[PDB]
Amino acid sequence: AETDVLIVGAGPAGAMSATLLASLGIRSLMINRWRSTSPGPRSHIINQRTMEILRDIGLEESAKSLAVPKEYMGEHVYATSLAGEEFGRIPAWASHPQAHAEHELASPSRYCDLPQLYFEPMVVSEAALRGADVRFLTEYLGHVEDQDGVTARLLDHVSGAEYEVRAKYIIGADGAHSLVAQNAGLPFEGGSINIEFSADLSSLCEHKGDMYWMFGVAALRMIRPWNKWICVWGTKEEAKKIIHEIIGTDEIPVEVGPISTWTINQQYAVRNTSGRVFCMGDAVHRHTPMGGLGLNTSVQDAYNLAWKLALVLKGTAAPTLLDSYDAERSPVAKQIVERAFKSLSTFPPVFEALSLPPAPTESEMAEALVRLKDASEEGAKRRAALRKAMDATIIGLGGGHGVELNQRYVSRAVFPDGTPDPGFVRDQEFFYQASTRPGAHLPHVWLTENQRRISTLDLCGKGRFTLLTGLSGAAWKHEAEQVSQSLGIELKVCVIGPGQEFVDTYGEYAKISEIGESGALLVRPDMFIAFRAKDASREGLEQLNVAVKSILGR
Amino acid sequence: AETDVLIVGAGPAGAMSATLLASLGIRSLMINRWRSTSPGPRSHIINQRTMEILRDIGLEESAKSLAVPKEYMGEHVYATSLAGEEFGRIPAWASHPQAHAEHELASPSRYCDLPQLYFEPMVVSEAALRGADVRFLTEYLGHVEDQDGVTARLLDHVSGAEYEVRAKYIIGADGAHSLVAQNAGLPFEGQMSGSINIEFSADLSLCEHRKGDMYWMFVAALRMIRPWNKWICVWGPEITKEEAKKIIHEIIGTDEIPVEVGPISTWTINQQYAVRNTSGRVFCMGDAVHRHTPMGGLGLNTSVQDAYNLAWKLALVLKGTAAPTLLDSYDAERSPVAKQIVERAFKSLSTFPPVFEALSLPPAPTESEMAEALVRLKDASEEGAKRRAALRKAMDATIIGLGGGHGVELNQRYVSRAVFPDGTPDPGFVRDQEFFYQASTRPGAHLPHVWLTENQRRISTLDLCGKGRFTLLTGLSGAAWKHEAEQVSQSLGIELKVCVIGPGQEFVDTYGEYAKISEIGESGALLVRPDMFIAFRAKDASREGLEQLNVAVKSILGR
Amino acid sequence: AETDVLIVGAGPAGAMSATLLASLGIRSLMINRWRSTSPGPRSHIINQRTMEILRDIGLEESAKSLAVPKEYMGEHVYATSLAGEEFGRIPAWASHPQAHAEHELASPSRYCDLPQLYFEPMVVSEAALRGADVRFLTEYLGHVEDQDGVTARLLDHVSGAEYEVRAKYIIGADGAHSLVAQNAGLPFEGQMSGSINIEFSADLSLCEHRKGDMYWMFVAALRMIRPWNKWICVWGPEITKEEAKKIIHEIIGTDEIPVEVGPISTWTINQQYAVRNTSGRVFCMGDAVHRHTPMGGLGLNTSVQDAYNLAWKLALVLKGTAAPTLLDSYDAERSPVAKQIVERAFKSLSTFPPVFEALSLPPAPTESEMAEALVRLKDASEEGAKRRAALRKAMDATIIGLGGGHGVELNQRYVSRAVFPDGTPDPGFVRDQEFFYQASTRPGAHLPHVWLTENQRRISTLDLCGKGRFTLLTGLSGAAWKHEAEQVSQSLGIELKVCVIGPGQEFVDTYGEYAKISEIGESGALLVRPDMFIAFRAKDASREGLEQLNVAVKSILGR
Ligand SMILES: Cc1cc2nc3c(=O)[nH]c(=O)nc-3n(C[C@H](O)[C@@H](O)[C@H](O)COP(=O)(O)OP(=O)(O)OC[C@H]3O[C@@H](n4cnc5c(N)ncnc54)[C@H](O)[C@@H]3O)c2cc1C
Ligand SMILES: Cc1cc2nc3c(=O)[nH]c(=O)nc-3n(C[C@H](O)[C@@H](O)[C@H](O)COP(=O)(O)OP(=O)(O)OC[C@H]3O[C@@H](n4cnc5c(N)ncnc54)[C@H](O)[C@@H]3O)c2cc1C
Ligand SMILES: Cc1cc2nc3c(=O)[nH]c(=O)nc-3n(C[C@H](O)[C@@H](O)[C@H](O)COP(=O)(O)OP(=O)(O)OC[C@H]3O[C@@H](n4cnc5c(N)ncnc54)[C@H](O)[C@@H]3O)c2cc1C
Ligand SMILES: Oc1ccccc1-c1ccccc1
Ligand SMILES: Oc1ccccc1-c1ccccc1
Ligand SMILES: Oc1ccccc1-c1ccccc1
Repeated sequence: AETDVLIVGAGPAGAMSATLLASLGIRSLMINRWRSTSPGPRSHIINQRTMEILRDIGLEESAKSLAVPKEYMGEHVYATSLAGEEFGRIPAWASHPQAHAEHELASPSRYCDLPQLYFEPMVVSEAALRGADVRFLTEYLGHVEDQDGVTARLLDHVSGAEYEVRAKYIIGADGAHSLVAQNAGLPFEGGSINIEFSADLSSLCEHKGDMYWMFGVAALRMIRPWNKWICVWGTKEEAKKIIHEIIGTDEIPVEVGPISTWTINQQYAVRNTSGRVFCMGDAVHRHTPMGGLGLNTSVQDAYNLAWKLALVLKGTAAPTLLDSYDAERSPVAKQIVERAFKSLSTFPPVFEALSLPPAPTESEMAEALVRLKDASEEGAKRRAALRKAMDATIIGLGGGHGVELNQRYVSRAVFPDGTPDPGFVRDQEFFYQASTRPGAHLPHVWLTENQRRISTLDLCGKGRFTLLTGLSGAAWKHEAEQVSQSLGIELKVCVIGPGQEFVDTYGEYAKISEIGESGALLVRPDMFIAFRAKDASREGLEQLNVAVKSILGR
Repeated sequence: AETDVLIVGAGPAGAMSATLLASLGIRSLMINRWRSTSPGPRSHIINQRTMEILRDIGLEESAKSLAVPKEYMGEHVYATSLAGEEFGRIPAWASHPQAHAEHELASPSRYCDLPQLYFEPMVVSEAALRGADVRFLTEYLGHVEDQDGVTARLLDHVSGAEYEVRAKYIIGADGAHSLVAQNAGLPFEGQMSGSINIEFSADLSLCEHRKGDMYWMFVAALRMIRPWNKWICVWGPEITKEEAKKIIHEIIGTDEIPVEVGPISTWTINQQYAVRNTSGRVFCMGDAVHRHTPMGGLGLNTSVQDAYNLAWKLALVLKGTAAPTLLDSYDAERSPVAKQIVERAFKSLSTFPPVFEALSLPPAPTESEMAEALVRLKDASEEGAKRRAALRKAMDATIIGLGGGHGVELNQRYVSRAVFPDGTPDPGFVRDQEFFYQASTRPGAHLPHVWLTENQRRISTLDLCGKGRFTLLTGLSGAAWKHEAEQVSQSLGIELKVCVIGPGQEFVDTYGEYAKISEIGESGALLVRPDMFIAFRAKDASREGLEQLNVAVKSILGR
Repeated sequence: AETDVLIVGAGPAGAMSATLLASLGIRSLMINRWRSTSPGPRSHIINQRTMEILRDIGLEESAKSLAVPKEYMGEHVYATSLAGEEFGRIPAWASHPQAHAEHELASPSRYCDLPQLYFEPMVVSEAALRGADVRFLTEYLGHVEDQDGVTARLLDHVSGAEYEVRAKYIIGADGAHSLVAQNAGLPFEGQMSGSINIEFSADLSLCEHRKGDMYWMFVAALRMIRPWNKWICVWGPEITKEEAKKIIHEIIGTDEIPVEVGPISTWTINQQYAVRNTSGRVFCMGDAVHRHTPMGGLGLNTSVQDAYNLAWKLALVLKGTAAPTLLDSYDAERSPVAKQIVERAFKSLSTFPPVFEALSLPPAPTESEMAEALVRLKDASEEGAKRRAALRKAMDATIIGLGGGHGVELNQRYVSRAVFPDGTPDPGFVRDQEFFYQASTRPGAHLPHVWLTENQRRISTLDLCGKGRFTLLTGLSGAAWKHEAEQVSQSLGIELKVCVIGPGQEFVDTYGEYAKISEIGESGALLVRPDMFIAFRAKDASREGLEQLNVAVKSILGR
């Protein structure tokens, strides 16, 4: 066999990599050891970044069709059991009107709930459709790197045959026990039971959290509303009884599905790249599910890498473009492993406000409910203490908008404009802050195209660089054309303004851009700003060719 | 003829007064000179306070059934003409996601567009159903007041007969040229210009991919009556005939959608407010006491709130439960609102000339001058850039009269004998008090909205209150409020419902939002008037706290 | 006081008459004894004919905004109690897919549930807006007729004054005990029993996974007012107090949903129809001429159609465009409908005893007897099977009064001087004329509905017609109808709009459904009255065809 990129693994990271590469016209072979996509719902929270990426590749509408929308995700309930009485509720997944505003303003996309069970075949199929070779029941065994490429040994679980594939690059998207990361010698620094069942819980959810949390803490998570379910906590037909005491009524017929377990050794790779091997997804960040960062960061790893491999494979970028994958994504790996872990400590204070031990008996828990309804000033302090504790759990339940969106890249693939880092006005984990400084994601605002709403993001992406400016920045069109033909790279210029293809109909682009109208923003295929000019002066214009060459390593 | 309250006028203020008075079991006769409710769409923006009032009396659902919802009000377009090129668009009626958040947080209710044409009969019919006598084609001619009541002379435009009505009180809800205000001798201030309104019908392809309450042409307005067949053009005694059809054509920018030229009507305004709204047994409300520009859509809404302020007070006085001095609080609380909206509606006018100024245009531009301004606007120079920025800045500043004024709509601050001060100073406003609502539980402020639950289903704090009575809100540790309330209730012969909000209770602070908004400990209490204003606040359930309730209620009632 | 038409009554018939008369530019005074529109929900089923009439006068959209739609009316449940076990369910209000097809094909409009409580003010307000004078708290006492008009004596319940009105005509729309019918000396026939109605409020979990207009308990009815908070219980001068709350409880089958016992009202019916509806200058309509059971919901609907039949006729006569003999056609066309619905509503009653009979029950079963019938119903024997089949057969037969009667609702067949016979025999009905609508374009039948297009957007044949005037429909090869129509129109001084339906025309037979329904060649013509009835039909555009139009119109107008 032979291919440009061997992608080991067909999870979210591998499948997205395959899809992106196949789109840019790069030959890839994506393999998977197992028969199918993941049989479990597993990760389910899709954040705005992943939806933006789906939007870019044309899959957002299908995703939205299958996904449960944001407004059926917000009603988070803390209770003894679902049919029982509830401690109280928190506005999960940005369902508070203020959080919702902040959500809406940050992206054209929105949170939704789309279990991996469904996300995966949607991306695996799109990858093969766009031109990726996809091969399941095929196991990566090892590889040898020379400085011309790589030779991997594969075991075929259908024919029993063992064969070699010659590639230029590997992508290790092979999950939390990546043999690819092990063979690349990547340095790393820094459990639960799931039960799928089926029961009509419509009556006791009609009147719309994405999750029910029962205090040992047991999560009742919506798979499909509201007939397919999953219980998760920190087994035989007893699992039925486990689903009965968590529902707090054995009155609904329950259909006990598959029972699995999930163990996690929380670590991140300090480096994600070794020679021609690039690792991504769970392979470089293993962590708790708090905040639902896993799948989303993994897909974003793929989006960062694919266009860079394509430019290098095409000879348009020097191979040093690829150094920026480690530079930009490794800090995200460490960040999310640390954040997901930190969120765990938001939970003991809930038990403590109850005046409970880590493991409460049934008499101890019923006693805490009593103390909670106590008409004394001490009862009041108790109710306030409980509320304060529950509120603090939001950081892992949709509160973490800043973590999700505030990527700040520093690398050779980002050309500094000379401004200092403005930092963040408010807490950078809770709150997204838009920035057009190179290294930040292009901000979303609405423009119009034929008086119909279009995002700044929809002007960009599609595997190419895009330059955004205004009418007084007309010279950018010519300058980008000279740079484009000399460097042999596509540079799409959009001049936003009255009477143009795209129009700053609400004035929001002028508002968000941070530069004069004649300034320009150069946006990477992955939606990150890589160059910013403040005006269309001679010196401003001349710097474009310098920045693009620099980004390309030429 | 004999009644307790003669209501002169069946517009929004009169009709709401009749409905509330009837719901409170007060006999009223509401009259109207004309044969019907108002033929024209007229006022159409229904703000959250009016919707709350509709919510309280059970008309909010029917109101929403008929009204156009907030999400179809947001695209205001500034353009040369409808089918022409836009200057740009503003996120009117709190349609910006941030403005929307602030909107949603403030009230269980929402902006909608409901023309008077439909609002009026909905309230007039409810008033008659609830027990009010309603008599149209009946004209108030005058009255004489004595110590015990008032005798008005009426002219019946059906029988030609002239007859008298004996009433204890007269409501002057008779509009911008109130004869009742004139006869009561109300002083008016702030006297410091008309508009023509053309209805037409046309299926307007071009007002869909936006969805907006209005289109402004540079100044003509193309406002929505029904989306999007019905239509009305407005601009600043004038005749006009069939060229009005032409006048519709060049404001639509094309003449190939058939249009049906409906009724043509003028509206003149002599901007003024009454500095006092009450004289003896005469109370004036609505346009009768505040005459102003339509900017901000404050008219109808403030008028309905005038009625909501007065009705429960008249009912208590007529029932002998409150002394007649309770009615003094109507002028104290509503007159400042009257002056406020007249001044605000006027001020919003001066936000439009800078738009012409940014375009380097005269107040009255020809079609060459305007076509030139459009060219200059697409100029690829730094001076073109400055112009585009200047235009945007000007257009943005118009938002204050087009949904920006949330603060104006909601930040009522009452000081009177019907509000018992709790001893705290006025915290004032953190942000601009015209643009931004600030919730407050200090006496004199409207009860803040948050969501509670009742059987795990969401209910507003507002839904715990109102219904023509006083309500006291507290938490579990404030249990003593129930008994204290009962003693005060039986002794003063006044209804006072206590809600203990908490776990295992009828109403539950499920989101913790009540503890967060209340500004007091759980054992504290808020006393809410029938009109949803807080009239008393205790910080805890101490003896001194508890004993003050009776004092406050007696004080509010004037007893 | 002086008017053209004095309308006695402001119920559905009177209000619709006032609205139509005002739309036709006829001066009317509509009076009502009481202070408001009807406080009770009362009639609530709005059939397609009433919706068509609302469509014609532009109120269908607001009607639909308020009404519950057909898809939420279909699950009728027969049960012991609400929270108890069902006997079974019928596909009420044409909810069976076949019945739904037949429903949809018949009309552009659809069944909805709109309580009188809301229908009435919507029409009363429209009548006043369109130009009618409306005067409530005003009581008709009597009248004397002479050659030139009528003088009625009125009592004003506001002023106490008694006064006279001079009118050319009096409409008796004054309900089931019409004093106007009594004074006109109308004969009544078919004299060959009351019901109590209890309003209450409760959130009823159990009426959701079905979605039905009513619940029948074995006989009590639990009918929907609003889905599903509002409620009303109905069963066959009686007092009742708080046990009515208990009476609600055992009909709900549980006592753990809070309920709020509203107003309690009785309804007695003396079943009769007027054999004639007109005497001199007096015309009676609505309950005044047909008093009957609610089975089938025919009352309000037939009453509104009475008004629709009469109004355009009065307008032509008052304008001098038609001779007064045109009004003779009101009795000829509407009296048979009156007798028909009284007999049908009554007949539907006898469909309920077989239900008790299939259950081997007495007319009045105890709770042991009923519990035994439920046991027998689950018996695993062939005799149990026969019982289950017998129950189903009985329940199915009740559909005729619960939406089965499409034929009754729509198959009006007019014979009078206001319908010009075309010489064809009566084709009669292929299927049962009570159950099934049969479309017909023969003179005397309602214009059939099919979809055409106008700018490729769907429009009903009905939407081409109505609006207070005559309309002529034809196709391209019938072009000569336009000129012929114009000559007849100018000579008789009557408006007559011609629509040429075809390719490239204003209205297009896009689906070929007009050619399919018309029963005539393309060059043929249908003349449609303002009330949507076909009054003339020509088979082609021959000379003899064309010349007959003038003859028909003169004949219809009595000239
Ligand atoms: C069992 C389980 C349950 C989870 N539940 C949750 C949850 O509830 N909430 C949450 O937020 N996250 C959850 N996660 C984490 C989540 O699934 C993501 O972190 C994400 O799936 C990681 O994507 P990858 O695309 O990086 O990993 P993977 O989805 O694990 O994909 C790795 C792929 O490589 C394949 N592979 C591995 N080794 C080889 C080999 N030698 N040769 C060929 N193919 C190979 C695997 O078959 C697989 O297809 C769960 C993960 C697991 C494993
Ligand atoms: C033509 C027109 C267009 C308008 N357009 C807008 C708009 O676009 N936006 C906006 O915000 N506001 C608009 N308004 C103003 C708006 O309708 C409100 O200010 C509001 O209706 C005032 O309520 P009232 O209830 O205070 O006044 P009114 O609605 O005017 O009611 C007064 C009532 O008293 C009756 N009456 C008066 N004198 C007597 C008497 N002597 N005897 C018996 N009855 C009497 C009147 O007939 C009427 O029923 C418009 C007003 C008019 C007239
Ligand atoms: C309590 C009740 C319950 C009903 N429930 C149902 C039901 O469930 N289903 C159903 O199909 N039908 C029901 N009906 C009957 C139904 O309301 C219709 O038959 C219809 O309203 C009759 O229309 P009208 O317009 O013909 O009669 P009405 O609606 O009765 O109108 C008559 C009008 O004339 C007025 N009037 C009478 N006498 C005088 C006078 N001397 N002077 C001035 N005004 C006068 C009356 O006040 C009223 O305004 C019910 C009727 C009643 C009374
Ligand atoms: O599934 C999740 C999504 C976001 C945040 C936390 C979780 C989760 C955390 C622990 C067990 C089950 C689910
Ligand atoms: O109808 C309006 C609502 C809010 C603000 C302004 C207007 C308006 C103001 C002047 C002319 C037409 C409409
Ligand atoms: O309200 C109805 C509508 C259609 C058919 C019958 C009824 C009815 C008949 C008797 C008592 C209650 C309701």
